[PDB]
Amino acid sequence: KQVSWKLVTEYAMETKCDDVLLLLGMYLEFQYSFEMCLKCIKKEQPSHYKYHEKHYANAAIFADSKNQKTICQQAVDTVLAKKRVDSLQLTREQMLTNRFNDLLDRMDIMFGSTGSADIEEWMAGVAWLHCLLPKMDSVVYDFLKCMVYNIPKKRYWLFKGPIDSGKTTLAAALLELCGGKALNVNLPLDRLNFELGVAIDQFLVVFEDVKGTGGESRDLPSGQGINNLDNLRDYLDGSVKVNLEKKHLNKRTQIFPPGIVTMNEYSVPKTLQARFVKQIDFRPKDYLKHCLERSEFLLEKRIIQSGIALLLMLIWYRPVAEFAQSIQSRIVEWKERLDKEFSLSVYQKMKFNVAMGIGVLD
Amino acid sequence: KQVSWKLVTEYAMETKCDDVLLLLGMYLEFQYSFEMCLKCIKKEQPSHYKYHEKHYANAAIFADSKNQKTICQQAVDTVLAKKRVDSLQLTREQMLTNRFNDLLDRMDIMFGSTGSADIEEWMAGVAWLHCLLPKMDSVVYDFLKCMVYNIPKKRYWLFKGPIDSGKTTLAAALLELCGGKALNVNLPLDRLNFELGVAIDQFLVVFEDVKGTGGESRDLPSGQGINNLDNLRDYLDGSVKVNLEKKHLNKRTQIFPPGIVTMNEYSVPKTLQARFVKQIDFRPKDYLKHCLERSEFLLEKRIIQSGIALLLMLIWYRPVAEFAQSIQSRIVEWKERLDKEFSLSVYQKMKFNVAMGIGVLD
Amino acid sequence: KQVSWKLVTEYAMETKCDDVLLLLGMYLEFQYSFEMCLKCIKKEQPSHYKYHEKHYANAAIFADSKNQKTICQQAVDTVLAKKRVDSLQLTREQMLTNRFNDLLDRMDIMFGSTGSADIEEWMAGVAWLHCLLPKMDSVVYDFLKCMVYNIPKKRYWLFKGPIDSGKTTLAAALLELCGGKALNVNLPLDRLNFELGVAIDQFLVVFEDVKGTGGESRDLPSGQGINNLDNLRDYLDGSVKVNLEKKHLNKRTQIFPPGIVTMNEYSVPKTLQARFVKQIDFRPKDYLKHCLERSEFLLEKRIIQSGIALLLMLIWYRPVAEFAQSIQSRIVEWKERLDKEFSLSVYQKMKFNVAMGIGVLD
Amino acid sequence: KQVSWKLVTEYAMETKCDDVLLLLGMYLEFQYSFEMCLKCIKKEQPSHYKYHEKHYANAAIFADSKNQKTICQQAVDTVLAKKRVDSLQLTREQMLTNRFNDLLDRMDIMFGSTGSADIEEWMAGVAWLHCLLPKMDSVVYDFLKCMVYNIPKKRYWLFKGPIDSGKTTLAAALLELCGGKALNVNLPLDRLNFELGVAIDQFLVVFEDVKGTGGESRDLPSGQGINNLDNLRDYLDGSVKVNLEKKHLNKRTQIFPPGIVTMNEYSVPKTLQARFVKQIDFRPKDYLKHCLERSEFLLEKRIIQSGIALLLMLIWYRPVAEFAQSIQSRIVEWKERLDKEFSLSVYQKMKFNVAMGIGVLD
Amino acid sequence: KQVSWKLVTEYAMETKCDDVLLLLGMYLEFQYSFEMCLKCIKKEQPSHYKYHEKHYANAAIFADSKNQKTICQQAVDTVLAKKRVDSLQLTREQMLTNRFNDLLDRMDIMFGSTGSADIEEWMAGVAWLHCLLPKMDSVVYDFLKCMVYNIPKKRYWLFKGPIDSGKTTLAAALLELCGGKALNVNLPLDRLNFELGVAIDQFLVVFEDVKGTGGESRDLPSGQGINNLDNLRDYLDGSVKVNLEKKHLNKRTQIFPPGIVTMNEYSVPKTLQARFVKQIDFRPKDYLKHCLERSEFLLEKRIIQSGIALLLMLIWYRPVAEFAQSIQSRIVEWKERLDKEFSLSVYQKMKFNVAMGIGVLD
DNA sequence: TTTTTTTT
Ligand SMILES: Nc1ncnc2c1ncn2[C@@H]1O[C@H](COP(=O)(O)OP(=O)(O)OP(=O)(O)O)[C@@H](O)[C@H]1O
Ligand SMILES: Nc1ncnc2c1ncn2[C@@H]1O[C@H](COP(=O)(O)OP(=O)(O)OP(=O)(O)O)[C@@H](O)[C@H]1O
Ligand SMILES: Nc1ncnc2c1ncn2[C@@H]1O[C@H](COP(=O)(O)OP(=O)(O)OP(=O)(O)O)[C@@H](O)[C@H]1O
Ligand SMILES: Nc1ncnc2c1ncn2[C@@H]1O[C@H](COP(=O)(O)OP(=O)(O)OP(=O)(O)O)[C@@H](O)[C@H]1O
Ligand SMILES: Nc1ncnc2c1ncn2[C@@H]1O[C@H](COP(=O)(O)OP(=O)(O)OP(=O)(O)O)[C@@H](O)[C@H]1O
Repeated sequence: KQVSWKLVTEYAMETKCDDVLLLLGMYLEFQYSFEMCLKCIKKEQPSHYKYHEKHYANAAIFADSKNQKTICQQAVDTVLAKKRVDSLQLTREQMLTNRFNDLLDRMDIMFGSTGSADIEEWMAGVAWLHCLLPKMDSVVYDFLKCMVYNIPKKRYWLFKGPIDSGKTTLAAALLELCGGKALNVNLPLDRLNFELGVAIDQFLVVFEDVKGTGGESRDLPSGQGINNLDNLRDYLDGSVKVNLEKKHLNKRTQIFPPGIVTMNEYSVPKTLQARFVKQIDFRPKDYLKHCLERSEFLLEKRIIQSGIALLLMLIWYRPVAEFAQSIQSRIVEWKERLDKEFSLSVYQKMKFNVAMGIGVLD
Repeated sequence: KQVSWKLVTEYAMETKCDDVLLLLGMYLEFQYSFEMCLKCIKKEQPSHYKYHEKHYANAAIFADSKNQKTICQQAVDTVLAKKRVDSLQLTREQMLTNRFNDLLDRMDIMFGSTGSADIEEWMAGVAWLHCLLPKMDSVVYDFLKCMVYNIPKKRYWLFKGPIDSGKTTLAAALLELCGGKALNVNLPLDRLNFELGVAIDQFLVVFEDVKGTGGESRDLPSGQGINNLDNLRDYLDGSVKVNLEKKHLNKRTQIFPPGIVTMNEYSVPKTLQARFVKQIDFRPKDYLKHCLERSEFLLEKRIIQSGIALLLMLIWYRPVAEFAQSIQSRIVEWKERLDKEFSLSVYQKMKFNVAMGIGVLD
Repeated sequence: KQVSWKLVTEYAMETKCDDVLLLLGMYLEFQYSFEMCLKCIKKEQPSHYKYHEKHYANAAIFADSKNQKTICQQAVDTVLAKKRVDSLQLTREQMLTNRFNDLLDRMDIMFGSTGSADIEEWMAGVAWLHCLLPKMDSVVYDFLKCMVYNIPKKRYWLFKGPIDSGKTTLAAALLELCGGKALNVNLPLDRLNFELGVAIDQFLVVFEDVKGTGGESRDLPSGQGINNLDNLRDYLDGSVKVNLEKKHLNKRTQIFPPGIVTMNEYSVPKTLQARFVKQIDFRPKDYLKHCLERSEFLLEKRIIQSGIALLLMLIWYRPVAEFAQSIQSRIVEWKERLDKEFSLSVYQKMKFNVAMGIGVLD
Repeated sequence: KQVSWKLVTEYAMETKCDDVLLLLGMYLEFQYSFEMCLKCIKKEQPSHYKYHEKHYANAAIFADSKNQKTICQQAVDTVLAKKRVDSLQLTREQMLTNRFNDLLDRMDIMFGSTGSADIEEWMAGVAWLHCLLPKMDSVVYDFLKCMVYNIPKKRYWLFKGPIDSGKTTLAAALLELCGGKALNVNLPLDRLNFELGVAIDQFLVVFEDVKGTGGESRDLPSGQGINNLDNLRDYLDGSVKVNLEKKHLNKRTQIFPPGIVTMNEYSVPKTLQARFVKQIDFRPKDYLKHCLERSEFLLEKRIIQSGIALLLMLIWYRPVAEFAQSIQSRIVEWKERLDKEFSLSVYQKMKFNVAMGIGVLD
Repeated sequence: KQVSWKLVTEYAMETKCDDVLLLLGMYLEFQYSFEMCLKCIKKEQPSHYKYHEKHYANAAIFADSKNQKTICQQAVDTVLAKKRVDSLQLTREQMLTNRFNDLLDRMDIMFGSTGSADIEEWMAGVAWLHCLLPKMDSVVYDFLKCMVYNIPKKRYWLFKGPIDSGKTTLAAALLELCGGKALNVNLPLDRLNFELGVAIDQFLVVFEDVKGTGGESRDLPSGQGINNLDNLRDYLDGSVKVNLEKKHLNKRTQIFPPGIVTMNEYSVPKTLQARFVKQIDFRPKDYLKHCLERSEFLLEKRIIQSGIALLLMLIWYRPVAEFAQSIQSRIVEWKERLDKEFSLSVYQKMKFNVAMGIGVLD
């Protein structure tokens, strides 16, 4: 009798494993009897204990195969092919739908029976989120939908604001919920051609603060950014496809993704200003600085800039109807838990602790 | 009959051998009758003499095969696969506990009946090391915990200061203890691709005497070191995953390992300086040299570079409860052996001899 | 009937051959009847005529095979594996002891019945080198010890002197004796990657006339030498492992071997001066030149730059007890043969002639 | 029935062919019925017409093979393997002897009945060459001895003179005589890596028209050559092996060949001047020009470039004793043939014509 | 039943195809029923309709093969092998004779019954070209012989004159007639290396439009080319071999091919002037311009660009004895066609019209 | 796939 290549391929699909070594390693673990399997008994890892008993007979024969890496290479191809199909076929909303469902799986397990971070800390995370600026959940929801629609011109917001104003901290966090990258335009125009290639295939993008050419009138350093960006008419508009470039590599073309421009409190051409839907001046805030100094568990469990923290803020504020239609069930199922475990008073109290800069958990 | 690839792969696992040439050479030694094997008789290498009798029959049949490198390739991939599975599943504490078991097994041999090392010399090494900086064991205990907790923007400590001030000496001992990697960045910005590629699946990394720009007024030549350092601060923050390269293999994404950086008293952008929890500056002391000059077996046997010396130091200084739980059995067993073999007065004799700059053994 | 891959592998072990083309070429020669083999009758190459009769029967079947390069590849891998195993398990003293046995075997051939070398001419070379510096044989013993002990950051010797000072000549003989490699560093800082990759598993290295800067004041055209080397301080220090690269191969990690650097009298950053444990200064001396002019067979046979000549010097000058215990047997036979073949008065007649700058022989 | 790979290997060996495509295309020609082969019947190519009839039957079966390029690859390997065996085992004298045997075979064809060459035209070339420098044939003999002996730091000859003075003409003939390669060092310092790679296994090399810097007073266009070349001083000296590189290939290690440097009349750094064992001035002369204008069949047939011309000069001038012992038999036969063809008066008449600047013939 | 690899190789040989994909695609088309094949019925492409009926049976089995690309590779190799045999063995006269046969085959189609060309319009082309220079037909015949004999120094021709005076038109037709490549030497000196790499194995080269320096007074834009050419003396004189490079390939060594240089009226150094056999002056002539206006089917169909036009000019003007002896039989048949198709009065009326600057046809 | 080319 012989290895079923089919069963190996199922496991790769189910785990969504797409590293051949990782697939090989884990599947070999099943070769011992599941009947006594201590990893199963300890319930350490679902990717093991959910599967061992089913795969056991096949894994034994797999361990005797002389061909093992070849089996795994085909299985990894299957998962990569699946991704490339979906990546071409599906809508931006379907794509965001799936990423929500993915992060809602981390929501599921992180506070599952292992509880390996206390959900309450993430409530305090939500508190130090929603303090930041007016209606912060709605400002998120608005900018999120703006980026899903990817409507031409209506695509770029201007995060003005000085040093440590938090703009980078927030925009970086949002890319967990979506994926993307940040960019540089202060490096001179000969380099810029290659800098632009970093935007390729990004679901979202962001820009570094312009060291704007005029900013040293404000004593804000003047790299090439302002005149560079003011000249890049289409890229912001996303009206048509454009070419993009990388070292040692050929050109490619697509519509240039939507995004964010951050800056310090720079001077700007009215033409470049006309490229933006919004401008906001972020600022450091005197409660918030001391509150973080007093609330550092939010940094320790890596809460603050997690998409999971944005996801909770979103789940807490936003109506079920505002979410991806089928996932709305899962949204109810978490509105259940979050409002079950946490009163509005502790939530309000936590926000009031920020409202006085005292440490959030109290 | 035919080769058991299974028996080959077991040896590769139990040696934890992960080089295909090394494995091939090793296994071919077993083709002779262990009945006369001089290496067995000499008890020359455990990786041989423990296994020769068991594998002899299979090695004879292996010696005739025409597939020999292919057999070894599959066996090596099994070992790499095991590492990759541990890499993602284990806690950083669990990793460290494994690492310590490996070192303890080696010490069991080194000071065993084979006994090629004598612990008095290594204890003199401990004395020299604990003399090198105040409360050395305690500063080590801090670094270990910091490295296990892996707190972002706090993942790195920097050593500054003149040559021959021991920063390398200490880095070497810690790196052996942790099983990290050294890395270089004083290099073409592009070629960092595979260099950082080595950071795949490592607990810890070290960057050596990396070059500032300016300070050549003090005979410190400018170089790409500090450029590449103050660039890549995300790798020092560690809040961010990076995709890492190897030849003829996929790129793989992970959080970059935490680490140590070292320099002489170069220039350093404050933007980079922000990343380091401790930034300690190392400077020479001469009585150490006079001791070394009189104690040169310390350097000749590289004792003061070994992580083994640090582990001996931690056994001597730290409470049993400060160790990870499972090994505390072995900790106690070694504390017995140390405190049995050495009075404190012997350790005093050593340590004042060190401080006095006289030969430690006396 | 079929090819024995085993017999091929033995021949590669026997010859220590490790180029697949050289292996293939030489094994093919055995296809003709050794009974008639003109090369055997000439007794021209030992690696042929020792083996032809044994391998003839298998070579006839190899000559028909369709796999030939594959059979040779496996054999070369077996030899390379043996090197890897030895490199990881021998003491440096055993490695050197093996190297000396190989040279002694060549000497047995050279001065054997085939006797192509004249031991008088070779001993004249010993007199010339023993004259080149004070206490020459003592200096060689010091260097050997230093390379065997391999004390970290006490690992490199610097040779300085004007052109035709003889520093290259001395370095060449030492390099043959220990079997290192020479390397160039007066080079662009990128391709150093594959250049230094040659040092993998080598016992010793030499860097040549390494170009400094500001040298035109002394008519030394400046270059990248000193610039590059004061980067690689760790490679000199040998305090930690480093990663070495080859084409189509992933990096190998190991300590970088000890060695020698040669220098016309450029400037030196003391960051670099710190790492040479010793420097020797060389001077042109015209009477040696007159001797060479009258004694051209020294150069034509390259005698004065062969490690064979250094070995003969050591046999003449050093106690038998200084040699590693096993070869002391062979050493005694060569001491006897030398004392038989030369009176001291003949050697004194030579050293006198060398001092006079007359042709060595009279 | 099946293809004899052995017969293909024989054909490759006998034709000394080492291009897989040329070997393939050649062997395929034999598949047509030998008895009609117009290439045979017109006696156009010895590499065809000697072999077609022998190889015919196997060529027909080879034409049907599904495996054709694999068969050719194996055959080409054995030809390459033989070259490497020879490179490591022949004396430099034997190499030159073999090279001479090959040219002498070509001369048997050129002046055969099938031979198109006019021996009188080729002998006219020798007259022109013997005029180009004093004691021309003695100079050739001295150069040959120098190349055979390959004495370190006494290995390189420098040619200089005005443009149109004869220098590359003479270099070309020596290079065809000995075999070797020309190289251009007036380059950026990076691609020197692959440029110098060409020297692998070569006997001679020639550096072509190395450019100095300054001396544009003498209308000399400046370039990298001299300053660049002075960095490679050890490649000239040849005291020690060096490492050489080809595209997509690992570094080879060997001693860098001896050879010739050509330039117009720049000045030379005496670090490099010291390395030239001999220097030859070339000067324009009117009678050579006027003779050559009236003797253009010399140029039209490339006579004065070609190694056959230098070989003919040596056969005329040098004693039989000076040739390596085995070729003395063929040398004697060629001497008889030449003396039978040309009286001394005819040769002296030619020389007098050249001196008079009339066309060589009369 | 089996695929015949032989029948594929015959098709590849007969089509002279040497792209695997082009070979593959065309063979697959034959799998459909030849008897109704629409492409056959249209007589659309000779590479198809001549062959479909023959290969149909094998194409059907080929369509089921699992080895398809492997079969094609071996076939394409056979075509490439034929080219290298030819390149190394044919005389330059035979090369040209082959090239003419290819053009004559295309003309048989073009002016066939299926032939879409009009022999009258193509003869109008010849009338215009014969007016472009005095003695045009003799000038071509001289150029061809100069290329065939390839006599050193006597190798290169210079085309000179104002912009829009036809020089590149004539170069292009000659380049099509002989086969060859254009090259641009106006580059900086570094990239010239890969540029000249294009010349490998070519028959002719054209140096397009080399820019001088100065003559900006005459509005001529300056550039490197003239200086670069003056630095390539040996490539032009073609007396000795040179090394040539391609991307990702090792160098090859050959005589650099003969060719043409073209320029506007820059000043030419005498060093460069001496390199050229012949200079041809091109001048604008209004009557050609007004003729082209009223005869633009010449331009539209690219008639005056084509080597096919020049071949017709040779056939009309040259005696049959001037052609290579084998093709003289075809030449007579084409002369016979042309004599039947045009009286001299018809042709001379066209020449008169061109001299009037009137449209060619009346 | 890298290496080489590109990049610089
Ligand atoms: N309101 C705030 N007041 C003070 N500190 C803050 C505030 N918000 C965030 N921070 C802290 O400051 C860090 C830096 O913030 P961030 O980089 O996002 O600011 P920035 O405005 O984009 O800065 P810069 O203009 O200097 O690039 C944050 O990661 C957080 O630790
Ligand atoms: N504080 C010290 N006092 C005296 N000797 C020291 C001291 N620290 C190190 N050494 C000696 O200096 C030599 C090198 O030590 P080490 O490489 O660790 O220093 P370093 O400061 O890291 O040097 P570098 O800057 O060259 O890397 C060793 O011989 C070591 O014993
Ligand atoms: N001390 C000496 N006195 C005189 N002649 C010497 C001396 N040493 C070497 N020679 C001569 O100089 C030649 C070259 O010697 P060597 O290459 O070893 O010198 P070097 O100083 O290392 O030179 P370089 O800097 O050119 O590499 C020797 O072959 C010998 O002919
Ligand atoms: N000594 C000479 N006197 C006169 N004419 C010469 C002389 N030597 C060569 N010639 C002519 O000069 C032509 C070019 O010679 P050669 O190819 O050796 O050129 P070069 O300028 O001397 O060398 P290079 O190009 O290497 O600098 C010869 O083909 C011949 O026509
Ligand atoms: N002798 C001529 N007299 C007038 N017009 C001409 C002549 N030769 C060419 N033409 C016109 O010039 C146009 C371009 O010709 P062509 O491209 O050969 O010119 P060129 O001067 O050789 O160009 P370039 O130097 O830019 O490559 C032709 O299409 C035709 O219209």
